[PDB]
Amino acid sequence: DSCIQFTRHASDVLLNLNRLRSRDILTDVVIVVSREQFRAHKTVLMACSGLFYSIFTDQLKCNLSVINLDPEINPEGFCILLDFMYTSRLNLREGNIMAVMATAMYLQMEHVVDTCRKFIKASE
Amino acid sequence: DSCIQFTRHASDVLLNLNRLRSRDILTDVVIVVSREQFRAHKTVLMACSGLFYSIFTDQLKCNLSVINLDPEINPEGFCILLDFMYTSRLNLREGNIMAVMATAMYLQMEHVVDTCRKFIKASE
Amino acid sequence: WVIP
Amino acid sequence: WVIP
Ligand SMILES: O=C1Cc2cc(Nc3ncnc(Cl)c3Cl)ccc2N1
Ligand SMILES: O=C1Cc2cc(Nc3ncnc(Cl)c3Cl)ccc2N1
Ligand SMILES: [Cl-]
Ligand SMILES: [Cl-]
Repeated sequence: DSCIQFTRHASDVLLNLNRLRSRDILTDVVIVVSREQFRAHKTVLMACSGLFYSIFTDQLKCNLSVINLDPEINPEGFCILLDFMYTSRLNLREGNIMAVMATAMYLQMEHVVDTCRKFIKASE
Repeated sequence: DSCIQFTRHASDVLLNLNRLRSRDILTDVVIVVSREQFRAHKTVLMACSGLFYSIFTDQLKCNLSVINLDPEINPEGFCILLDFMYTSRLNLREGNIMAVMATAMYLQMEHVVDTCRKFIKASE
Repeated sequence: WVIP
Repeated sequence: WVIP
């Protein structure tokens, strides 16, 4: 086509989606990770995670307001990944890298799994 | 903070949101523009437009499944702007620029209004 | 704005 | 991935 493109548009959209999440506006699901609860937008979760994409395209699970994750999932690892979904920024630290990588593998977030593997390999 | 950032994350999210729109997955509103209907996600509309942000934060309008736009709004101008919301690409042409600018002014999409004004000024 |  |  002969379209023009606004470079900062995708980033501005994600910033506003994160502002809606922070104010709990039009969030339609709560993700339960052991004792912890995280409110989010199903569309953003699907757009970032192969696991959520599979869950919310399922004809019965698409209508659930609560999703319980596997008990082995660490709430902090989930929190860090949820923040990454809504910001593009990943808070990867020596103290959380193992939990973040395991959570990213479960959530099917291949770019996160890739950077965790590289950061671990460099420390070996 | 000490975060790392994935450059293509915002663009990848928007691409997936557009794929969900194309397959009519988790769309929660229909925008009526005279004889034409457009299905979309309320969160994306709010993230892109000052008008939709005001409508869907309203305690009664947030629950509507149908929104009717002003009869002066051109369906093609709306279609072009809806495509821009979901892709960052604006199909701006001599034959549609007036309708696109008027629709962007109504929808409160200031970056679109700005490029339309500049493109019009250059042709004068 | 750019030419993509 | 980059340092933002
Ligand atoms: O590593 C990742 C990140 C990811 C996201 C999604 N999401 C979607 N993919 C295709 N079309 C659609 Cl409509 C969506 Cl929402 C699926 C798989 C994966 N894997
Ligand atoms: O030109 C534009 C594009 C636009 C989007 C929105 N959206 C939001 N703004 C602030 N926080 C939130 Cl939560 C959202 Cl969704 C509001 C005004 C405007 N004006
Ligand atoms: Cl990822
Ligand atoms: Cl805009």
